[PDB]
Amino acid sequence: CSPPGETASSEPGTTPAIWTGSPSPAAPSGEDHGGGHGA
Amino acid sequence: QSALLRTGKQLFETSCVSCHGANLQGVPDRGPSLIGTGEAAVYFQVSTGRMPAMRGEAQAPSKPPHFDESQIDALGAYVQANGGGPTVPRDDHGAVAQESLIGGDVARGGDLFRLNCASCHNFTGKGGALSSGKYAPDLGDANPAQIYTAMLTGPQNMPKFSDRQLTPDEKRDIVAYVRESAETPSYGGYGLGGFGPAPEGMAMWIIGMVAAIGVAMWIGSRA
Amino acid sequence: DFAKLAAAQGDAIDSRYHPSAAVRRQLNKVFPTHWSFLLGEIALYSFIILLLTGVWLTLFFDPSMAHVTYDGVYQPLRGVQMSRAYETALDISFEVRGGLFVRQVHHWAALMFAASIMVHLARIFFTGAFRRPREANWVIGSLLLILAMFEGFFGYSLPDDLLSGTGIRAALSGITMGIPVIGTWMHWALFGGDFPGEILIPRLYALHILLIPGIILALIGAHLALVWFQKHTQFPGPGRTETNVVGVRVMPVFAVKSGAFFAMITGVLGLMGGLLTINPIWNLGPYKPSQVSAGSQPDFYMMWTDGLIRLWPAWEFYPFGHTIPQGVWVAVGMGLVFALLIAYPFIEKKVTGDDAHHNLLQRPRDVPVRTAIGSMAIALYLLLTFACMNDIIALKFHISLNATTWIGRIGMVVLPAIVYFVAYRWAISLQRSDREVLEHGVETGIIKRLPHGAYVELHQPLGPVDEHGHPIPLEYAGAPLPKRMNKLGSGGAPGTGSFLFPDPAVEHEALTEAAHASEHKSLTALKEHQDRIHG
Amino acid sequence: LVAFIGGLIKNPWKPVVPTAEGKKAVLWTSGWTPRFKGETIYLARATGRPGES
Ligand SMILES: CC(C)=CCC/C(C)=C/CC/C(C)=C\CC/C(C)=C/CC/C(C)=C/CC/C(C)=C/CC/C(C)=C\CC/C(C)=C/CC/C(C)=C/CC1=C(C)C(=O)c2ccccc2C1=O
Ligand SMILES: CCCCCCCCCCCCCCCC(=O)O[C@H](COC(=O)CCCCCCC[C@@H](C)CCCCCCCCC)COP(=O)(O)O[C@H]1[C@H](O)[C@H](O)[C@H](O)[C@@H](O)[C@@H]1O
Ligand SMILES: CCCCCCCCCCCCCCCC(=O)O[C@H](COC(=O)CCCCCCC[C@@H](C)CCCCCCCCC)COP(=O)(O)O[C@H]1[C@H](O)[C@H](O)[C@H](O)[C@@H](O)[C@@H]1O
Ligand SMILES: CCCCCCCCCCCCCCCC(=O)O[C@H](COC(=O)CCCCCCC[C@@H](C)CCCCCCCCC)COP(=O)(O)O[C@H]1[C@H](O)[C@H](O)[C@H](O)[C@@H](O)[C@@H]1O
Ligand code: HEM
Repeated sequence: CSPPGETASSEPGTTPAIWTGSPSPAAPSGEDHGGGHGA
Repeated sequence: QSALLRTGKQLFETSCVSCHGANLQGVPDRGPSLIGTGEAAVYFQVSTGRMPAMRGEAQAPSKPPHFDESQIDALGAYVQANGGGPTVPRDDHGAVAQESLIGGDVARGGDLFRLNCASCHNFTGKGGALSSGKYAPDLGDANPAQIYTAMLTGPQNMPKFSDRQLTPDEKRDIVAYVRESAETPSYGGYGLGGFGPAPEGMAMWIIGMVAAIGVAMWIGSRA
Repeated sequence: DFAKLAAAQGDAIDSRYHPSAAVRRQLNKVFPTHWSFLLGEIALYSFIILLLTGVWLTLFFDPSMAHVTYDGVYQPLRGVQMSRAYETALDISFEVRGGLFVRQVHHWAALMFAASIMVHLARIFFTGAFRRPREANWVIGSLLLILAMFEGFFGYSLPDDLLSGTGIRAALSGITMGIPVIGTWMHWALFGGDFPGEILIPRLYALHILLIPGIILALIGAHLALVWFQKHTQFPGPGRTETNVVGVRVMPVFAVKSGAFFAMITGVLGLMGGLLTINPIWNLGPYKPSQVSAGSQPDFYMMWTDGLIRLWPAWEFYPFGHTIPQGVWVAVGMGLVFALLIAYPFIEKKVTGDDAHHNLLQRPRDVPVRTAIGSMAIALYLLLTFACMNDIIALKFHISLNATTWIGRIGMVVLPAIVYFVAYRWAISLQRSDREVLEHGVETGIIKRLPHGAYVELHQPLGPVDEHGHPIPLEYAGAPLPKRMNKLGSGGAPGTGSFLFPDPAVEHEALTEAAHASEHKSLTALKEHQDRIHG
Repeated sequence: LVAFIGGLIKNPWKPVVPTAEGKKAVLWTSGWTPRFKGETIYLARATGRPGES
């Protein structure tokens, strides 16, 4: 048999809009405070 | 030199303009366009011999060269002056560089030949089959400048591994691999081709197993 | 102190044990001296090589998938990521003294093993050595072929050179995922993870040193016990009735030629393990799942399998929310052919009606449809193999690759029919060719008839002759009848001297008279035994 | 018999790999899948350099 999910030519796609990549909540186990020192 | 361009034009008029239209165009459904392919493309396609060809078939195969190195520079500089594209790498003599192209590494060339293209040919650079009649050729009878200009401007069905896809360090590195994989001897016996198990089978039967059955019929009788 | 100590130690062995009864039963056992009855011995005699090399290969090979940079001697693989299976297989190839030779003669012994199993299956098939008393012997030999095939496939995949790593990806993981209900489950049970699951190569090493060759050694032991105690079969001939084995005994003759044939099989394997490269894993790469060859073909005894992948024409099914892929079919198909190759003697016991205890063989011309079904299977194997190097055939023998896989795809449907027709009628015409050598004689040179102009071929008869130009026509007896007077005692007396210088004539007379009288005594003793059986 | 086989039988559809939808199984998950949301997955080549970049 032919597989069911194929063969559909619409208008051939908008050009893919520029990848405004979201930031990363994989690193996010950490909060950048004012810093670390002695004083 | 303009006389070198004229020599390229004199050889161009009397070998190909039945299939390149004499304005470096493409004669439609008889021979494709030729500008932009460049001196590197014409060096690989006439220095191997292939493109001064005789039929449009599955793929135009290898053959003896139809012009010599004193004329390939003329023909390639003519096609680069009419068009313009990749050029053949040349040494400090002005001639085509063929020995300064072997890179200083082989293992990087082994991994890069193996990843990027050895799907098509083979591990050591023997031929491989392709889709409809076309086929990859052996890399044994391959001048290193022809290997660099083979991957640099991909003639027939091979991707043109460009100056920016593979860097010239990487391309010198691949031609370091294939000129010391199709040149190094098969360590440990006759090399039954380069591709393993089918010649090893056919040389198991008629060399090993035919000898085994011949010994078995010399020892035992028949009744 | 060389024969007296032999007698003392022999009386010691006969004192401790009581072996001499069950030793005399062994070294008076008769094996027949037909040449084809040595063929399966090759499948034994290379297999011992597969231990004697293979044990040696166990104590240098390190299976893993822990990714190591090479940092050894082989220059085109330096700093490249490789599994430690491939790294220590490279160490077998290049570090150890005589290591590449032992692993190459190991691979060639594997090829001679899995090829002589097929040659011997052709022997015992076409000669009919599988009906009633020996059908379980066929079954355990067939299972031994299956284990040989799967175990060799575990073998050359055991270093993960990528020419066989893509063989694991095609065969052992594309067909295994491609099984409908419990396919993915047996895949993830076989690998423990994804396709480069880190416990595949040690599991193949576990199955490949011991777990499959333990079953192979057990089946070879029980198999040669079934050949040993249950007596060997034989072709029918002069003094060869249903209930005797004629030939040489074990102790003076058969042990010598069997050990010498073991030595010459080892000689052929050693010569072709040195003089011919096999599995050049340094020319190949470490298995990385983004790079392939163009060949990507398995070893030849399994080239009929994925050649069957290469020829099965992309028929997939899609039930309600699922997928049967192509790889189910050959998973059926390899399950099909094996179920025809294990269970064949029961199949033709049902079809023919052979409910009789057969000990004498049948010559493969004497049984034309079974020889023709067999030649269907031989030529179908040759087609599925010869369209598995589809790639390199279309490479070298310049054919369109699509054209030669269509040649295979039609060939597996029409070429068994062609070879069935040719095989059946060729077996019948081989019958008729040695059923006219009885009604007529054996053909020779031509005499003309004297008073008129004729041309007779001057047939030489085999049995008793009548008073005129025709003999008494003999009956057929399942024997190879000689079709050349050459192979009879005609002109077979050259100079006995040397290759360069003759011996004196009285010595020639003594030698040829003694050899002629010994051959006459051979056929006289065999003929009087044949008359003792019927008279 | 189940003590023989039970060490082998893994569920392929146990959710193992972290994905943007959550934990998906391994067959529905290559390394091309996003881990949390739209992240930059660069289509990087493999310059076959021994180890460094
Ligand atoms: C005897 C026969 C198999 C009947 C069994 C019963 C049958 C009904 C079971 C079902 C089988 C059907 C349905 C499907 C076929 C699948 C097939 C049988 C797979 C099982 C594996 C096995 C049993 C294969 C068959 C045995 C094998 C082909 C016998 C060898 C051929 C002959 C009789 C031996 C002598 C040949 C020897 C002297 C060497 C001659 C040289 C010739 C050129 C060798 C041919 C040749 C061969 C055979 C290669 O395998 C090969 C592999 C890779 C490269 C090249 C070659 C190659 O050239
Ligand atoms: C006696 C003392 C002990 C000495 C050791 C003896 C053992 C031999 C090993 C010694 C080193 C020799 C191996 C050489 C090294 C080597 O590998 O052998 C190549 C293979 O080449 C060829 O075939 C041409 C060879 C033709 C000769 C005859 C062919 C052999 C036949 C008999 C094999 C039978 C097979 C079964 C037939 C099937 C039956 C069919 C019905 C030949 O190299 P070469 O010619 O120079 O160039 C390559 C290019 O062929 C190659 O296309 C190119 O791609 C590069 O590889 C290049 O290097
Ligand atoms: C040891 C000796 C062995 C001798 C065997 C000799 C072989 C027998 C005859 C073979 C005839 C082959 C003709 C093929 C010519 C061809 O190229 O046709 C192709 C596909 O045809 C075909 O394969 C159909 C033919 C199938 C043949 C039927 C098989 C018969 C069996 C009995 C033979 C098996 C023998 C195996 C032996 C194994 C050993 C057994 C003991 C079309 O596809 P393709 O070219 O890729 O695509 C096209 C673009 O190229 C093109 O530009 C465009 O214009 C389009 O056309 C496009 O479609
Ligand atoms: C040779 C004889 C062949 C007989 C086959 C039929 C006998 C089946 C008996 C096995 C019953 C189940 C045993 C216990 C298993 C269980 O509890 O099943 C759980 C969820 O499955 C299920 O309910 C489905 C159960 C249905 C079985 C489906 C598989 C059947 C067969 C066809 C598979 C082939 C196996 C043999 C071929 C392989 C050849 C090998 C050389 C797994 O969840 P999972 O989360 O992955 O837990 C993991 C721990 O199991 C695991 O050990 C541990 O390693 C952890 O990985 C852990 O994750
Ligand atoms: C049953 C018959 C056997 C066959 C058909 C067979 C087949 C093979 C094959 C084809 C290879 C690949 C060799 C290569 O290309 O490097 C191999 C490797 C190996 N064999 Fe076997 N083998 C058998 C029995 C054994 C036995 C009994 C042992 C050990 C006691 C063994 C130990 C090994 C090891 C460790 C390897 C991997 C090392 C390597 O491939 O370099 N084999 N085997």
